[PDB]
Amino acid sequence: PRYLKGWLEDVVQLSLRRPSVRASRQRPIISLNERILEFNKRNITAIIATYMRKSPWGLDVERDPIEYAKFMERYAVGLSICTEEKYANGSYETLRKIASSVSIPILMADFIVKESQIDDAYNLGADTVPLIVKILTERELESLLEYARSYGMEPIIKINDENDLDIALRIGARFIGICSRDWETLEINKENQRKLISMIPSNVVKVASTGISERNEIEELRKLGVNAFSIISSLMRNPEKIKELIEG
Repeated sequence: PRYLKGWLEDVVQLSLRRPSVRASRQRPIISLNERILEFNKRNITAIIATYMRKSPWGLDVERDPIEYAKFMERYAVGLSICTEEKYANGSYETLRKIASSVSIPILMADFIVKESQIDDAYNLGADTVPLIVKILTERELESLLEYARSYGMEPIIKINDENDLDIALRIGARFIGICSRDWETLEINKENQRKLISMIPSNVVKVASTGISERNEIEELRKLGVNAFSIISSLMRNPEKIKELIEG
């Protein structure tokens, strides 16, 4: 991985040591980026709902992952499930159980740093993984993009700045996540996020990560060409906020 300090240093070292699983995939791959494009055509607001016990940008919530998942299956364009252990208290088993219970696309939200983690995602029933430009060398990044693709997965490439973006385009990303949050300094910059978005080809499927609380925020970003929205904390706390976000 890249030259890292902070908690990112430690979580990348943790991820390197993640034991791989032996499990058989049940479901077929349900493409997340494709369902986004389907939601755009149908003119339904495409919201990616996240399940995450713990974060550094909010408070821990303990809730039933199955009741959450089944509720979101009615509204969300896809489901992100944090599987990172130390800082999110997430789990491979929770992923497997949610995947087995719902028929919407599933993102395995983790720090993907090695091939076997993509093996894990696949074997547990996830449809895609994120790849984080900040964290991986351009070489690692290209390699894991191809490796995921060999399974029929299209990873979402997560960018934060002009350099991340350029590199994402350079490796040929078709599915980009634009984060407003700097992860080391934790600071949200929406002006930066909008600039990044304006600089991405119209045919890349673009996901804006949540400085997103309002419908008219969604709408402004829809106008700017954003395809889907990732909204983590507020849906973990108040799952019903999602319907008010898809509808008036």
